[PDB]
Amino acid sequence: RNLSALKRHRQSLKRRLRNKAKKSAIKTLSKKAIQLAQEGKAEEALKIMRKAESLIDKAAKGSTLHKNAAARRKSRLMRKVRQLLEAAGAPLIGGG
Amino acid sequence: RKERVARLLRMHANHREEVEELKAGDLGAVVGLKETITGDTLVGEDAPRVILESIEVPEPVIDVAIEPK
Amino acid sequence: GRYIGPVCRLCRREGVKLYLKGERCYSPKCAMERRPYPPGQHGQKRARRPSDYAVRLREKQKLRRIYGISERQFRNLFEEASKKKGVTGSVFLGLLESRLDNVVYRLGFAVSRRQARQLVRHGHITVNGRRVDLPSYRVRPGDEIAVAEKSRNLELIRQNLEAMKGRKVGPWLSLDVEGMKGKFLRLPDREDLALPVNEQLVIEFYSR
Amino acid sequence: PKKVLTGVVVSDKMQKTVTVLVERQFPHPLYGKVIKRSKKYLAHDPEEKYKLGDVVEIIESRPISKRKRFRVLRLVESGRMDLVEKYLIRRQNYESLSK
Amino acid sequence: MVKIRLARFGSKHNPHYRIVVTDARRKRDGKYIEKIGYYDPRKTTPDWLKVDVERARYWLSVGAQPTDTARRLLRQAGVFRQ
RNA sequence: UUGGAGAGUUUGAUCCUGGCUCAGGGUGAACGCUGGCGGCGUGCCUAAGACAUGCAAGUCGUGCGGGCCGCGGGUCCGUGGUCAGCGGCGGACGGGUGAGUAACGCGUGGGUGACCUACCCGGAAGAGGGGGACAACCCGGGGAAACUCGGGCUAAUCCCCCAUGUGGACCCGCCCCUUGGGGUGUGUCCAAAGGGCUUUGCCCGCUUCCGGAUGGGCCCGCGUCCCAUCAGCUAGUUGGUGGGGUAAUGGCCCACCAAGGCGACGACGGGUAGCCGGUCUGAGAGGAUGGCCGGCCACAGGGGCACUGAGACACGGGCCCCACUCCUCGGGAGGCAGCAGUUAGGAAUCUUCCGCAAUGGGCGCAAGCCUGACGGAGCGACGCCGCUUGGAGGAAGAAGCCCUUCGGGGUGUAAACUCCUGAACCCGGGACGAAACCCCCGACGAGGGGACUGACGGUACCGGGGUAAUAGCGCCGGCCAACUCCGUGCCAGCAGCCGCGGUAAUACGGAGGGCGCGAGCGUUACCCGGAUUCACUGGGCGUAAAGGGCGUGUAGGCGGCCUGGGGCGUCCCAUGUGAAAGACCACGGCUCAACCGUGGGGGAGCGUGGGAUACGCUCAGGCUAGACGG
RNA sequence: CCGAGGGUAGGGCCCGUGACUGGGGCGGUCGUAACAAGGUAGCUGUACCGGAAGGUGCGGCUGGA
Ligand code: SF4
Ligand SMILES: [Mg+2]
Ligand SMILES: [Mg+2]
Ligand SMILES: [Mg+2]
Ligand SMILES: [Mg+2]
Ligand SMILES: [Mg+2]
Ligand SMILES: [Mg+2]
Ligand SMILES: [Mg+2]
Ligand SMILES: [Mg+2]
Ligand SMILES: [Mg+2]
Ligand SMILES: [Mg+2]
Ligand SMILES: [Mg+2]
Ligand SMILES: [Mg+2]
Ligand SMILES: [Mg+2]
Ligand SMILES: [Mg+2]
Ligand SMILES: [Mg+2]
Ligand SMILES: [Mg+2]
Ligand SMILES: [Mg+2]
Ligand SMILES: [Mg+2]
Ligand SMILES: [Mg+2]
Ligand SMILES: [Mg+2]
Ligand SMILES: [Mg+2]
Ligand SMILES: [Mg+2]
Ligand SMILES: [Mg+2]
Ligand SMILES: [Mg+2]
Ligand SMILES: [Mg+2]
Ligand SMILES: [Mg+2]
Ligand SMILES: [Mg+2]
Ligand SMILES: [Mg+2]
Ligand SMILES: [Mg+2]
Ligand SMILES: [Mg+2]
Ligand SMILES: [Mg+2]
Ligand SMILES: [Mg+2]
Ligand SMILES: [Mg+2]
Ligand SMILES: [Mg+2]
Ligand SMILES: [Mg+2]
Ligand SMILES: [Mg+2]
Ligand SMILES: [Mg+2]
Ligand SMILES: [Mg+2]
Ligand SMILES: [Mg+2]
Ligand SMILES: [Mg+2]
Ligand SMILES: [Mg+2]
Ligand SMILES: [Mg+2]
Ligand SMILES: [Mg+2]
Ligand SMILES: [Mg+2]
Ligand SMILES: [Mg+2]
Ligand SMILES: [Mg+2]
Ligand SMILES: [Mg+2]
Ligand SMILES: [Mg+2]
Ligand SMILES: [Mg+2]
Ligand SMILES: [Mg+2]
Ligand SMILES: [Mg+2]
Ligand SMILES: [Mg+2]
Ligand SMILES: [Mg+2]
Ligand SMILES: [Mg+2]
Ligand SMILES: [Mg+2]
Ligand SMILES: [Mg+2]
Ligand SMILES: [Mg+2]
Ligand SMILES: [Mg+2]
Ligand SMILES: [Mg+2]
Ligand SMILES: [Mg+2]
Ligand SMILES: [Mg+2]
Ligand SMILES: [Mg+2]
Ligand SMILES: [Mg+2]
Ligand SMILES: [Mg+2]
Ligand SMILES: [Mg+2]
Ligand SMILES: [Mg+2]
Ligand SMILES: [Mg+2]
Ligand SMILES: [Mg+2]
Ligand SMILES: [Mg+2]
Ligand SMILES: [Mg+2]
Ligand SMILES: [Mg+2]
Ligand SMILES: [Mg+2]
Ligand SMILES: [Mg+2]
Ligand SMILES: [Mg+2]
Ligand SMILES: [Mg+2]
Ligand SMILES: [Mg+2]
Ligand SMILES: [Mg+2]
Ligand SMILES: [Mg+2]
Ligand SMILES: [Mg+2]
Ligand SMILES: [Mg+2]
Ligand SMILES: [Mg+2]
Ligand SMILES: [Mg+2]
Ligand SMILES: [Mg+2]
Ligand SMILES: [Mg+2]
Ligand SMILES: [Mg+2]
Ligand SMILES: [Mg+2]
Ligand SMILES: [Mg+2]
Ligand SMILES: [Mg+2]
Ligand SMILES: [Mg+2]
Ligand SMILES: [Mg+2]
Ligand SMILES: [Mg+2]
Ligand SMILES: [Mg+2]
Ligand SMILES: [Mg+2]
Ligand SMILES: [Mg+2]
Ligand SMILES: [Mg+2]
Ligand SMILES: [Mg+2]
Ligand SMILES: [Mg+2]
Ligand SMILES: [Mg+2]
Ligand SMILES: [Mg+2]
Ligand SMILES: [Mg+2]
Ligand SMILES: [Mg+2]
Ligand SMILES: [Mg+2]
Ligand SMILES: [Mg+2]
Ligand SMILES: [Mg+2]
Repeated sequence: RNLSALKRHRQSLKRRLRNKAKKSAIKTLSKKAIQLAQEGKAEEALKIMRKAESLIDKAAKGSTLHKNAAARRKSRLMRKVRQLLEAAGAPLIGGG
Repeated sequence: RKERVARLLRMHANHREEVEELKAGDLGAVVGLKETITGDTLVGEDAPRVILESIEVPEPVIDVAIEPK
Repeated sequence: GRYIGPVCRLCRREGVKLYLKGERCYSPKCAMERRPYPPGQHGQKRARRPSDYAVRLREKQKLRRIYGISERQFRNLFEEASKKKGVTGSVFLGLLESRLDNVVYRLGFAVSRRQARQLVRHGHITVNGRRVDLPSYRVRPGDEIAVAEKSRNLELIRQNLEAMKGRKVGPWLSLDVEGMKGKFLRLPDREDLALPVNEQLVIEFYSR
Repeated sequence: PKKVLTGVVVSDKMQKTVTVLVERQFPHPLYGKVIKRSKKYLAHDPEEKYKLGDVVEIIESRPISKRKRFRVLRLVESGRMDLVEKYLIRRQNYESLSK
Repeated sequence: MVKIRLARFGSKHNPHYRIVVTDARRKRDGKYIEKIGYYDPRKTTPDWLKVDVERARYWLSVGAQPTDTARRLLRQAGVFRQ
């Protein structure tokens, strides 16, 4: 029968929603970008990769991703996109 | 035996009223006690350790045996 | 607190005039003179051969009863001794004697330690012009054992100070009379003091 | 320092990993007498070059797997299959300590 | 943040602090980082303060902040004099 | 070289073996009889049973917009109370408990090229532009409450995009360096937020990056209880390749390949237990213990779970299942192992107190607000320490009582009695703990100066006056200190071991006397001791308990004389670590002590470097006295 | 998918309890096995028998003659 505890709880839910929201789009984009590398679609990959790349670090700005996290995400997005394209090359534009 | 007198209550028709004292010639109920039974005198701590007049009368009239099966 | 009861009986059991009564001790009216056997119904009974425990027991109560002190406090002093450097028995008598209330008696301010203890507990004494009433004040080399100078105009310090103008406080003490003071200069040597006490029998007791 | 230790390879039947048995000696804390005791270390051999007999030094390293926390440092001696028996003949002997 | 404050010792009605460096979120009288000198608010002996001013500077430099009465006995024996 | 005592009981008697028993020290104690003062400690060991009631975490108007109360005057603006709300930081600290846990949990020493750290502090750069959502409040359903719902307007240090890129991040390459450490080049990727006053500048804020500081996470060696009448265990099992997950290594999780991993140096299983600093005992070695205090861990009625966050899988946050309880038909409510308190269990364990004055924590610029942390107070001989119930004189010795050979003996200078002091009380004064935060000069800095504030507390202590003023408990055959008379008559009873009681009991019960302790004395429980009776120190086996019925041999333990290399053990010096409290030595504060403060001395043990080589070890040669052979 | 836990079924260990029964300890009835060559030397492992102690066979031991 008291608090501003519930005020905190109140907040977290608003927060949670946002972390979850950005988090989704990253996965969705990374996966999408990666997907394109398995067919490549060299241009289109990087373009998305770029957008993935960016949405990643962007989320590391707040309480959503740790820096070392976003650092890992990109580190793997990247390796994956380049390596797939190693099967039938043509890297243009740029992200590597 | 010594005994702490925590709270003092008057019992009304509908509610229990707390009261900080209970003067002489009056009745009420004290919360806190632990060893006190009925017909037991009770004195403030630094006072004459008098024992009130007891009471005393009738011896039981009917007798029944009980067997612990 | 202290022993407080019939005190001659102490001496009569112990087979040694302990000079507890002070003023009376030297009188032919002391008890040890008229009957120097043990107190109670069985003294004139031809005494029986004493065990080693007894022998050290009796020896111990002897020392203890002298300084008129609680077996608690006695033992704790004694323990301090053993752990303290060098010769236990000596350092014992030392600390036993470095205690206040008994000083006051050594300096004849009062007749007996009993009377002394009273004097000390009553504020009638001061070490160093600070008023001190605790009879267990271990006095240390360098202390000024005053009489309270507001206690000065008092029939009994006088009487006893008066019979103390030129007798000899032992080698470790220095009664500037008249001015009521005196001093604790040295913790005693073993030789410094004779009491009817085998300093060693007592150590052998607390060894059991 | 990263603890270095020395011992024999008793199992290489794993894949990029060798079992290194390590003796140590110390005096009995109550009875003085020196006593031997031992411990088998799962040890990282990334280039599979170590084999039965090979007394080696292994070094305290960061975790590689559950229970591999040492990698082999340097080959120190070779072909000590006498120590290898000294440990098989003990193991083997177990089949008659049952009921 | 890391702090300089009075860590009480002594006994009841015998305060006997021990101005000290320790992580803010310790018990008052719990494991400190370094003892940099005592303090006897009652003034019972000539030494009712001896800040190791050599040390007490090193801290203040690297972060350590202090009680509004840690500094009181830190100023009192001048760790601040220009 | 500061340290070491033993007794009783097996016989007719003795010696030996051997068990039992006792004196001692200790306690979070409890019980009996008894009980005056005070100081410091300390006080649910049981049901980690269940809890009534209050309280225990909030703060900021100097991030923002609002609903009501006012106050100077022209339904206005201003400002400060005020209730929320959005928003920040805190709520992960601090407080409680020992249930679980035999574990890298703890201890101790290391590793992290495998890592994170809000605030704090150093240093480098920056703060341009545009946009947008939800509460509040207005509108309207439901409820008996919890209280909720849908629609509509709205601010910001809340929310997003573009630019700026000191710098950071990631892919590839290259230089150094060796596990993912530092540099560099191209591509790509990412920053922000304003408020305030005395207003051409200071104060608090926000952004990215580097370093510091403190705090952590993860990993490794070594130490950590009882049962082998628990002997075999193991499929995420052990290893690998790839990937997910994380701040980060890892079978942490997943798919595939391999067939492994562990065990008599005790795996697996069963029991019991939080560990340590320490505590107690002990001559020591050792044994035993882990309450109070300090450190780590684990837990928040029983389970599971994640969210928010720098940090939690969060004690007084959230979700879900379970048990229980309470409230008056859709549902709701609760979680004292925080402080007090209740109830229950128990041999047993406290006040529903006072104050934020001090110390410390949160928030704010500050004033300040919050703090059952804490500072104190109350109760309890629970423990230890101080203190009192008096001191001097007072008979060849009153009365009563005990004894008696009847003469006497004892209690006993004890009492009475003289006198001296003067606990309590009565009056008068009366604290230290508190000098900072803030205001003033300076420069919001250095130094200076001024002011407010005390729960305990009218207490301690001081000063004056001032009455003789509580004693009890255990024992008195031997161990073991203390003896007589009656009562009793294997009865009543004592009893720790011997044993005592059957008419003359120093052994039962009372008395007088005595011995020991004394606000205590005893008793029961338990730990260590005597127990050299688990023997390392420091024991034994022909007949006392104890040589396997006899071999042969596995592991293991042990191993002749000489020379040499190593230096693993072992010895030595250096160095780091070995927190604080404790213990020890010194001094010092409370009148003393208990209590407490300051300084000193450190050791084992482990890390690191240097050194020695005799003994043991290993390696290398030689020997023939052991051993085998001809 | 995993998942508190609920449920079905079969196992392992522990503890309590149970008509009755087995001996063990503690506080009259039968005989006389042992202790003296104990009146048959004693003891022994085993075996068969016997109200009971025990007796007897076979071997062993001397701690017997
Ligand atoms: S007087 Fe005699 S009997 Fe009384 S004490 Fe002085 S010495 Fe002993
Ligand atoms: Mg999708
Ligand atoms: Mg997060
Ligand atoms: Mg981040
Ligand atoms: Mg006077
Ligand atoms: Mg002793
Ligand atoms: Mg691996
Ligand atoms: Mg002894
Ligand atoms: Mg006997
Ligand atoms: Mg016999
Ligand atoms: Mg006999
Ligand atoms: Mg014996
Ligand atoms: Mg002893
Ligand atoms: Mg009692
Ligand atoms: Mg007090
Ligand atoms: Mg108290
Ligand atoms: Mg409890
Ligand atoms: Mg306990
Ligand atoms: Mg309630
Ligand atoms: Mg508000
Ligand atoms: Mg927080
Ligand atoms: Mg536990
Ligand atoms: Mg286990
Ligand atoms: Mg371990
Ligand atoms: Mg460790
Ligand atoms: Mg935070
Ligand atoms: Mg707007
Ligand atoms: Mg940008
Ligand atoms: Mg798998
Ligand atoms: Mg991997
Ligand atoms: Mg990885
Ligand atoms: Mg696993
Ligand atoms: Mg892997
Ligand atoms: Mg397979
Ligand atoms: Mg082992
Ligand atoms: Mg269990
Ligand atoms: Mg437990
Ligand atoms: Mg011993
Ligand atoms: Mg603790
Ligand atoms: Mg749990
Ligand atoms: Mg839970
Ligand atoms: Mg509970
Ligand atoms: Mg729960
Ligand atoms: Mg919480
Ligand atoms: Mg929770
Ligand atoms: Mg937890
Ligand atoms: Mg709670
Ligand atoms: Mg409570
Ligand atoms: Mg009860
Ligand atoms: Mg209570
Ligand atoms: Mg309390
Ligand atoms: Mg406060
Ligand atoms: Mg404060
Ligand atoms: Mg309060
Ligand atoms: Mg007391
Ligand atoms: Mg006392
Ligand atoms: Mg006469
Ligand atoms: Mg008489
Ligand atoms: Mg007479
Ligand atoms: Mg007298
Ligand atoms: Mg008078
Ligand atoms: Mg003051
Ligand atoms: Mg100014
Ligand atoms: Mg007064
Ligand atoms: Mg006075
Ligand atoms: Mg009198
Ligand atoms: Mg006694
Ligand atoms: Mg005795
Ligand atoms: Mg005797
Ligand atoms: Mg007679
Ligand atoms: Mg009778
Ligand atoms: Mg008796
Ligand atoms: Mg008699
Ligand atoms: Mg007789
Ligand atoms: Mg008697
Ligand atoms: Mg007796
Ligand atoms: Mg014992
Ligand atoms: Mg022993
Ligand atoms: Mg034994
Ligand atoms: Mg031995
Ligand atoms: Mg023996
Ligand atoms: Mg025999
Ligand atoms: Mg033989
Ligand atoms: Mg056999
Ligand atoms: Mg061999
Ligand atoms: Mg040799
Ligand atoms: Mg050998
Ligand atoms: Mg060496
Ligand atoms: Mg220490
Ligand atoms: Mg002093
Ligand atoms: Mg010290
Ligand atoms: Mg050779
Ligand atoms: Mg399941
Ligand atoms: Mg199940
Ligand atoms: Mg269910
Ligand atoms: Mg059964
Ligand atoms: Mg016969
Ligand atoms: Mg015969
Ligand atoms: Mg026969
Ligand atoms: Mg015979
Ligand atoms: Mg036969
Ligand atoms: Mg028959
Ligand atoms: Mg027959
Ligand atoms: Mg025969
Ligand atoms: Mg014979």
